[PDB]
Amino acid sequence: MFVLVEMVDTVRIPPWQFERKLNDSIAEELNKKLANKVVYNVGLCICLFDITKLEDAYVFPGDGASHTKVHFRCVVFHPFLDEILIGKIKGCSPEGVHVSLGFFDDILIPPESLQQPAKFDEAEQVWVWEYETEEGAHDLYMDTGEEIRFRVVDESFVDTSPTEAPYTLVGSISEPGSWWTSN
Amino acid sequence: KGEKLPDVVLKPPPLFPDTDYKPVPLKTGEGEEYMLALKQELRETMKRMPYFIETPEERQDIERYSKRYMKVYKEEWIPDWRRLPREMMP
Amino acid sequence: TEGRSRDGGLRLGEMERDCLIGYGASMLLLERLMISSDAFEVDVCGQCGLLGYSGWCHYCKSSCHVSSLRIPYACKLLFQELQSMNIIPRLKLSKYNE
Amino acid sequence: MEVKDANSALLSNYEVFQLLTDLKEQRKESGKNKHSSGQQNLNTITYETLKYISKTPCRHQSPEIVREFLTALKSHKLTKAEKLQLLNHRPVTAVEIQLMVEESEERLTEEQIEALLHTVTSILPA
Amino acid sequence: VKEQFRETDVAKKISHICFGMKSPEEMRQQAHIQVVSKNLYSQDNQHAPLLYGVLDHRMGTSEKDRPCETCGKNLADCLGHYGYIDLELPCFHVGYFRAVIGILQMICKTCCHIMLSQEEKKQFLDYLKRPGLTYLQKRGLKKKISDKCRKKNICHHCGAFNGTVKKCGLLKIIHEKYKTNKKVVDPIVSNFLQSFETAIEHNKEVEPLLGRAQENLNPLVVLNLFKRIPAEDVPLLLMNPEAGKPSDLILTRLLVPPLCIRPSVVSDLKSGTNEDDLTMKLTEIIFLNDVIKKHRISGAKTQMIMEDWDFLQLQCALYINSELSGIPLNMAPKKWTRGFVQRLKGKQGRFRGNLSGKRVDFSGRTVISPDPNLRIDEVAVPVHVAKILTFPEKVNKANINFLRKLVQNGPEVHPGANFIQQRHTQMKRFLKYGNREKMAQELKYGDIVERHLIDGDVVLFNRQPSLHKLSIMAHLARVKPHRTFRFNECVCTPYNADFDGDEMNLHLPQTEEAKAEALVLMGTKANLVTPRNGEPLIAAIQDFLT
Amino acid sequence: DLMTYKGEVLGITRFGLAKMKESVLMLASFEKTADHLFDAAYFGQKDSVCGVSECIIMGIPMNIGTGLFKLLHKADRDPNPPKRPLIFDTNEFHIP
Amino acid sequence: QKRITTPYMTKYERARVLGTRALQIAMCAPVMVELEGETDPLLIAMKELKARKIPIIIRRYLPDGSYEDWGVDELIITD
Amino acid sequence: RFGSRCARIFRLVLQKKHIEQKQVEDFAMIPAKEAKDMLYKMLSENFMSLQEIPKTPDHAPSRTFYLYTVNILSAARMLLHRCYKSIANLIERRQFETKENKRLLEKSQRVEAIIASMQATGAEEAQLQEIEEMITAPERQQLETLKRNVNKLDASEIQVDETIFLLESYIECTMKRQ
Amino acid sequence: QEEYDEEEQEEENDYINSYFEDGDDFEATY
Amino acid sequence: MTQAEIKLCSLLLQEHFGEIVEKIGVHLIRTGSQPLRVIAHDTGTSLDQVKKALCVLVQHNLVSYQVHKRGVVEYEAQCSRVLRMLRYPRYIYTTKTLYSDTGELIVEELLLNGKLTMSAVVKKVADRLTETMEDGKTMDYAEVSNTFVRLADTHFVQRCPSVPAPTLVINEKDMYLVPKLSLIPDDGIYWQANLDRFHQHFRDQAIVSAVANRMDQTSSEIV
Ligand SMILES: [Zn+2]
Ligand SMILES: [Zn+2]
Ligand SMILES: [Zn+2]
Repeated sequence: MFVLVEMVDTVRIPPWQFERKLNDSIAEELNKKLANKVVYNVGLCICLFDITKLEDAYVFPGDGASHTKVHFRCVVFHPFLDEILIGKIKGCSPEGVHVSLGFFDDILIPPESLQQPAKFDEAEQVWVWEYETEEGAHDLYMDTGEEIRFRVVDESFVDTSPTEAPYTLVGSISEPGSWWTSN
Repeated sequence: KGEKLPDVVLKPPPLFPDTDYKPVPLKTGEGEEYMLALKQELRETMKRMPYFIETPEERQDIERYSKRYMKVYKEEWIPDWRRLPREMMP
Repeated sequence: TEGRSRDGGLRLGEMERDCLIGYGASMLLLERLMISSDAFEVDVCGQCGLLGYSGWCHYCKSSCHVSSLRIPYACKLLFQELQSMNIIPRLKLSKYNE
Repeated sequence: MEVKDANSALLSNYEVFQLLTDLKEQRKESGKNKHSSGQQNLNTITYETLKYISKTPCRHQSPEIVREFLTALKSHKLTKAEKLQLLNHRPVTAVEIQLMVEESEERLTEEQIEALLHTVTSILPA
Repeated sequence: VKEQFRETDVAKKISHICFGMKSPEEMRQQAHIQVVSKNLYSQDNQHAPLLYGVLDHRMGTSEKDRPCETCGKNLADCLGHYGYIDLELPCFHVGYFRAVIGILQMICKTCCHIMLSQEEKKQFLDYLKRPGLTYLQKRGLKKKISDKCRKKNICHHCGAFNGTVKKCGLLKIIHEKYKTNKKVVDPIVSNFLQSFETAIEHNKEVEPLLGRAQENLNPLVVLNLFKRIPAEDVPLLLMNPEAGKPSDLILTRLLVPPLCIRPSVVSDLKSGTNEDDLTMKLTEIIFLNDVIKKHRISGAKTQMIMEDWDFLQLQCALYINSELSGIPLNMAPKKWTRGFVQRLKGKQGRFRGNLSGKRVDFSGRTVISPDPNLRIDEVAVPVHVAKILTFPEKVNKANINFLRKLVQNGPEVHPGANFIQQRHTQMKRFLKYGNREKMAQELKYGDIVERHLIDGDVVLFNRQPSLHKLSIMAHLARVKPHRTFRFNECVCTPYNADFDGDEMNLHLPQTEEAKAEALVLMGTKANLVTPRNGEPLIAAIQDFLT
Repeated sequence: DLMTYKGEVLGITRFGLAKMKESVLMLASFEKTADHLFDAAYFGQKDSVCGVSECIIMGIPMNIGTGLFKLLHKADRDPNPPKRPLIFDTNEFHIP
Repeated sequence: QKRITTPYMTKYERARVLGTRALQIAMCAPVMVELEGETDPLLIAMKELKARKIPIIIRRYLPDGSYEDWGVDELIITD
Repeated sequence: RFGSRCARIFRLVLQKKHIEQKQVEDFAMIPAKEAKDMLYKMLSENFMSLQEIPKTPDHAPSRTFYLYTVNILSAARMLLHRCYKSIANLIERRQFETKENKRLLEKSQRVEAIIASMQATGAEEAQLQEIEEMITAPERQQLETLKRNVNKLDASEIQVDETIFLLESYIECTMKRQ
Repeated sequence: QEEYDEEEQEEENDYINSYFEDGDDFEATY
Repeated sequence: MTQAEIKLCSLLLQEHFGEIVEKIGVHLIRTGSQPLRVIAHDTGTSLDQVKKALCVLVQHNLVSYQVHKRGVVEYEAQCSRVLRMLRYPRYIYTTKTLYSDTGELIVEELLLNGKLTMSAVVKKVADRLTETMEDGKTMDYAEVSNTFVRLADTHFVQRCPSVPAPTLVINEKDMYLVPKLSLIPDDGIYWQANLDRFHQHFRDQAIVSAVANRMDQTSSEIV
């Protein structure tokens, strides 16, 4: 929901669907296709904005359908480097923590979160942050957390093997959520 | 034709076969340590030289205030078309 | 298979194929030489023409450039059999729509 | 699929919010949810996006107010991208603006930041 | 987890096909598994495949009882995977032998440079770069350059005398150098001879045999002789640098084809399994590869190693051609084996045997009988044959009550269906083992049903010895219970029938769109005039004339 | 006129057919064991799949006959539909 | 735009158009003719041609690459 | 590469040109098995040539006379092709390390230039310890390692290039332009 | 142009096969 | 020549010079002589960029050109000369071992700019030594030119073919004199280092070391 990108594909229409308007039919068939997919690099597609130009339809001999090549703009999820977003922490791990968003359900932050972090998994998932510069601060984090503001850095892109994460982001804790900002 | 030589292997050969002898170290001398830094500074000044073009791609996506880090101070050298093929006209 | 005792079919050679070509009918010729004889789906990459698997190449290591085609089993048989003679048939996929 | 432009036409979050409010409003009335998977995927995407944009306090703003805010931001210096990055959240707190701009301690001053803070708190409702 | 966008495109076709040879590194890059073991089947309880072997299931399954390993599927939904074998000693090629014996005369054997002049090379490369170049024009250019390069025996770049290059035996190259004439004494040949006179202090039977001592080019020296050629003289050598290369002409890495390309046979007479000859030759080559390695650490004579090297080079050479003439008597095999070249050549081949033939199903052949009771475009089909043949059709809104009655009738009665296919689920079901009253109820739009041949269908009817284009025609089908073919005598002239011992055959189109193409072009009413002259060929028979 | 358009009087033989057509696959059945097949890989020429025999071997609809022309579907469609605005991104508001 | 091609409908294109229309009708397509009870949609595919009610456009390609659009209703069908 | 044991046999066959396989056993006091093994390993890497002498117009490799000879020209011209590939591999390894931690090095050099300027105006100890605390142990151990790596590589390139000059001077001396 | 024979050079096809019936009375499949 | 040295010069031209220049340089090694139009067509790079690359290559005396049949310009790239860029540090060190930093710095920029005038390099090294010095910022131009004429008379730095039609004819003479310079404009005369002298000196040093370690350290002095 940050950028919109233009794409082009040949979309076949079933021969029995010759009563609706070709525009809405193409729009529905293209919204059904790209719903929960990341293609290679641009990012995670959200929805379809609109088509720009509509070309002619062709009837190949043997199939009986109609193929149309249209240019359509779809909204993708691809934030820039220096961007701050809020997430609800799902779980805690010995190597960073797994926080997820509403639809995008894989964010992991590495040990680079604070200046004196403490991680230890005895029976459950816990996180300690001590702060002794002029006083004594001890922030304790538990199984569930929410409203954590952080920056996405080190954007990676992995290709899926023939049938496990194609899109992965790591973050540094900026504002743990009582509110204390860390610069 | 065929004598008594049956051999069967199950584990494929290792990707990196174990070497027998290790390489021999090199010499050290004031000339060598001088030429090392000489080649290092030569590469450094060759990177920041007007002969090295530093604007092939300029793949910019979002502009910021720190233009000094994106762009580089570059100058042009004397073409000298006199001692140069006259056909080439820039 | 050959023979009527093994529940086999009939052979259609060039003698009758020339008669079908002289008429000008091409859909019937491909229907009874490819559709009812041997129909196979094969995946090919556009960048480097080769035979992949499940829409995945092993030479270029890329899933973007990939397409599928209908090729008779005899053609793919010959293509995979000619690779042992130090010959690599590289196909060039072109856009039929455009 | 072939791509013509990758980084172009950068939009905001309220745009997709107002695009998604009426997208499913007429889809539920017209469409009867024929396909199971192709429609359920879109439904999940729509619902998650709507919940995430409703949790963010940025849905109560008219595009005229957004254009006035862009006219106010195009004035001083900051950045074509930071203008929209600052709009996605609430800059009410002063320490957060120091994190929005990569270097705001040397570029501007505290009073010029506080003036804009007041102007944007008077714009963004709660 | 999230699924990555993967969609196939259908609007694509092959335009051009470029030929080329692969290199060992690309062979290993494309290969999946490396065989190291020679045993085909493992010595376990039941017949099971051996890992890292010739008969491995990682290249593709061949039966209906073991699934695939790379991608879980059956051999029907399986293409095939290749492998790579490393060879201890590089071998020569049987098809690239003339090419290499020509290149050895082209370039030097001690300098790796073409023997030409600076001005003539430019004149030749000028003729090379032309917008129009056919394959027949480059055939003669190679021979035009070879004689020009062989006329001169001394190169202009360096000052070394090469000699000539000739073949001997079956795979043996001798460089004709160190010539001893009786006009001028050469320092090179004298130094060569005196360097051998110090080796006559142990054996007295090498001096008279020294006059026949020359350079014997082996695959080893030719390997680096192909790797020291400049890449700038390659385009003028009539060798596409994009597809081919001077280097990859020597076999160093053997490419194992898929297992699905070499099916195995079993005979139920004495419990005898027989693999493909290709697999036997591959597992024989592996047994010849380790005896050279073991002989190295064990220690044999130079002749004992050269014999094994020649045997390994000759066994892989007979694997493709298997028809090479002029072979040693002791090395001549007694059994006859077919290779890849013999899979190509022959009446029972793959070019004109499978591709050109491509025999089809849904057809029949029966003796014809006269029956002047039909029209000109009608033909009688026996009930027994009509029950075997089936035509698939999709059910429309108007074809609901027309197919429900047919499936209610049954396959025993002539009007009816045999196979039922569903709309979404791609599976066929019988109508003889299951019920018919319930299948008629469970019927939706877009269902494929294969019904028996009824009256009013475009059927093809023709004879085997066709001469002209009127020997095949299309008529309307009609069911008649007499167990014989019947058709009007008027169309006997196009078929050239004698009605005494003729056996005429019949075909049934499967695609509905092609059913319309045989009705408008291959029509009996349309085709009444002959293209050659322009006269009507279907007039009457002698009886009607009388 | 078929053996008179290109050059001189060309005959219908095995050598003249190689001068007329330039497809190695159709000559594969005329010639012998491996000569042309290996010279093709040696030289490395591109074979164009535009012959009727090549279309039957490969499986492509041939050009001659009913495959010359192309069909076209006719229905209700708009060439250029109205676009949707981009309220945020306007050049007059950016001052680049 | 001027058409310099013969207006008579060729049998080669007539057969392909009939086959395409028959295959499209066999896919539960909206019919544009008053058909009574009959089987074999191929038989009624010619009925629409006899009444000139087939929504199909023929695109003829030239050796150079020129495209010519023709209507089935504009073509002259004589039997 | 192989050892002094094989270098002795190499110099032996260099001295006595075209030596026999049976006579190398008593001249060079080496066990026959290891001698044959090392001889075949030397034949496999194309370091010396093998000449054949028959008694009939046909080859007959069974009843023939094999001899081993040494050609220093071909060995020099072939090692001249190996040193270039060695330099190529060294340069590839030197360029491979620069792209692995380029962001970390550019972010550690950027934090040093901002403090080198403020130290001119005034340096306070707390800010000096702040920079020592900023860069972590693995973030500061990367530069120390990559420096040594690139130094070793750049020192090896010169040592493999001087061998080229020692090897390219003998190839051009036999070269005569005619 | 070499003096060759059509019979030995050109291998027999289905064209050559003369389909004629005479009394002449008295592989892995899946 | 062979693929190995071609790949080596590829990286050498990508690390020292630009990638656009490296592409045109590596395309000129596989093809001996080709006109500029067909070169720009095959490489696919725009005319301005290939012209810049060709000027960059010819400035470092790496690629030459010659006039052919009617008036055409056929270029030739000599890869044997471009493979000597890893001995630049050794060259500078062997100029520094007997001479001083003056000759070292005058041969540093001589191989970094190719064809360059002496009156420019002397002023450059003069201002450089003025900038690095602290108390005495005075460098005699005569003392700097002394090292240059010393390299000249013992044949370390020679003169390139001067300027004597679609293209000018390149011609070289055997008069390597030093024109009278003025110290307080001489154009058409550029100097360049001779690699043949460096190779000869390396051969002499190698022979001297070999005979020194051969039997005795004294016979090396005689040889
Ligand atoms: Zn690929
Ligand atoms: Zn598989
Ligand atoms: Zn030579």
